[PDB]
Amino acid sequence: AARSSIVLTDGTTPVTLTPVGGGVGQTLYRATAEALSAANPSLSFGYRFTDGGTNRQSLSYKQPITAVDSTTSETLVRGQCVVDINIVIPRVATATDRAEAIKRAFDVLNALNAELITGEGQW
Amino acid sequence: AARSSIVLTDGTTPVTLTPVGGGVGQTLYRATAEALSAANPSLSFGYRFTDGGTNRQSLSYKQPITAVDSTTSETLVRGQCVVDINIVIPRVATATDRAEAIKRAFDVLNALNAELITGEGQW
Amino acid sequence: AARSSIVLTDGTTPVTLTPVGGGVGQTLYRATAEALSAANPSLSFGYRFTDGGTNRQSLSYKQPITAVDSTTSETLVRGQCVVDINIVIPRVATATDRAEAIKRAFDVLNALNAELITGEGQW
Amino acid sequence: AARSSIVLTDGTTPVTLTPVGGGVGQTLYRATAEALSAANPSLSFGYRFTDGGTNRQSLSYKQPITAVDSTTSETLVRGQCVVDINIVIPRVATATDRAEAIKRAFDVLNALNAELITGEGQW
Amino acid sequence: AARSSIVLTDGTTPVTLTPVGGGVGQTLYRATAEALSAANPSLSFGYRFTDGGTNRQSLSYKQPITAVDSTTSETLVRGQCVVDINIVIPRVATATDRAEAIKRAFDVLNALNAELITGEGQW
Amino acid sequence: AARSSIVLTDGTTPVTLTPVGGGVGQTLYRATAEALSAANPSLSFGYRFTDGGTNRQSLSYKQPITAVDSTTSETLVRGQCVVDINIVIPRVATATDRAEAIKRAFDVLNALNAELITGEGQW
Repeated sequence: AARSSIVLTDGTTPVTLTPVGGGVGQTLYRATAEALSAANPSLSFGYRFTDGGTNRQSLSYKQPITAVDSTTSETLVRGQCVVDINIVIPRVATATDRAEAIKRAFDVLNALNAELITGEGQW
Repeated sequence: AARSSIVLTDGTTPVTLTPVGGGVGQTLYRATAEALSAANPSLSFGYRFTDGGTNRQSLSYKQPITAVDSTTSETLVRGQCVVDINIVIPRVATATDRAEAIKRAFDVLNALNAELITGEGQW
Repeated sequence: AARSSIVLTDGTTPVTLTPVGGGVGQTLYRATAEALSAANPSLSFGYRFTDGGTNRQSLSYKQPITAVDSTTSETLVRGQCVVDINIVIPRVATATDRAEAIKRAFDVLNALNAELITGEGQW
Repeated sequence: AARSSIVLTDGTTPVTLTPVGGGVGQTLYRATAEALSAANPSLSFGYRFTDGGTNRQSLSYKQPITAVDSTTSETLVRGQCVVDINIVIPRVATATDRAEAIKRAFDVLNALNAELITGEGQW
Repeated sequence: AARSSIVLTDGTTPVTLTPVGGGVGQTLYRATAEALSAANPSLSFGYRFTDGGTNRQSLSYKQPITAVDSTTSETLVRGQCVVDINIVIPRVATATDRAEAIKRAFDVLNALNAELITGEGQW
Repeated sequence: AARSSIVLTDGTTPVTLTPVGGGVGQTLYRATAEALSAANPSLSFGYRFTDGGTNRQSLSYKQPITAVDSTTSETLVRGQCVVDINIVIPRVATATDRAEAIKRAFDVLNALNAELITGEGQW
């Protein structure tokens, strides 16, 4: 649809992102203002079609890790958390199998929870 | 945690997956039985630590698109829908930053819905 | 206005087109039906400017001549009825003059009707 | 489908173009707007059939922009708005697909209206 | 922060600019001042983010100088006053330093007033 | 008037700048505070003329991004918010037109406010 703002949330701290770039088959996002620059999440979002109707969509959400630097008191950023959700749906896919696959794979976090949120390695 | 079954769902048609292989830093899954083999979704799931505490988890959910072959009436499979959710969290990450990033990035489907479920290319 | 869905019609059988790509001073379109070689009507719109106020708009509406095969869901396409429309409006053109020129050019179909629809004449 | 005067109009001011030549395979039109004789619209309309049945019709409507110089009392020509409309119909096109394609292409002005009448670009 | 008409004014005569295109990464504006359509101000406004968080915004306000030729009664364009305002904000800039920097730079007109409004040079 | 001390402000925190050099058609500025790499805001002013009355004024307001270190009096600087403002006024520009052009351009901050201060938008 027409590019607009998105309200990526996690239940307690919503984040409003706005389209601040992109191109053809691509749409960058960035949070309006958290506290400074480089401490703002982004939601780069591409999409393209190969030879067939293979709807090769892609995503990348980068939330940077910020921490105080009391020796100077400047909110330096240490690193970022990267989540890439690639999606590939072939041309032969009916409209209901595409909806089945996308919603199911996004239901992993509800089912395979503790190994993603906490980072522990299953034995 | 200990490997077990998962109940990947999309609200109407739950899918029970069971661990049928894997290794160290890997755990394959497969649906018990939908109607035959090669028509069963899989939820390959890996995880590893690099030099740093970069919790480089990885996922791959594959749901195959099956269709009847009335000329022979054998339920042949045409292709598959693939969803890859890669996650990278560095060592410097606070335990609350990881949960924030994971849940926010998984909230994309709730936020950026119509371009994923339907496949339309936003303009 | 913004890139939206257009309802290109002929009085009896409307066709809805939604933007499918483009860029700056460029806007593709296509309809909702699906096919292999030629999918649907594709109204490309290529407006731009020049040294002066020479608004050098340009259009191209392709409708694919197709017939639906039996026992196969590929609706074989046979050709395409290309209809180009190029517009060149000078810098000195008052917006009333431009409206007159465009609405008079697009009134040919109601004046030079038989020669365009049937494809004959001028004895 | 004989050659006669046509009454191209925009709704407000009709302009009557009369033939001024062309021969076989084309027809030139021009209104009176006498004094000056070169300051009036024209409708160069040609048509032909290639090796196949590919009907290649072509229209070119030119409207010059006049300015009555009150000092000298002569009409001056500052430029011209040009609208070209090429129509290609392949050998395999049905008699109703022609009408569909033509009336849909000429219906752009009612769909893509603000981008043509006023000269905007869609954002 | 959606695209809508803006009401740029100097205190005496407001001018209303409405969007006329741009797509992602920029936005074009232009007032009506109809007849002629090229004799009215514009506000080409761009913005992007580089490899870092360097927000390189950019504006350009061109106002053409008109002259109503009473002899012919047509509007002539003699030239345009161009005002470019480039803004670069580095990756490390706090959200309150942006307001300090931008609002101070745009306060020059109140400080260096005579050298800009009248065109003098300081001696 | 003559080169003097300007009081560039933003409504809350004023800064006083005194000339620090330059020449003919050139005037540097800087504030009172003292640092090692980047001292203070530095507003350069580079007006000149051309073949015609083409008054090609030019500005640049750099405000360094600084945070004071602990135990050391060097107030480490991190970047600079460059804001260039170039002006090109033609020979035929009546001084009433030039006043409108400059004051309307500097009213963007009050019309295109959120996109400039916050650094987001245009959906």
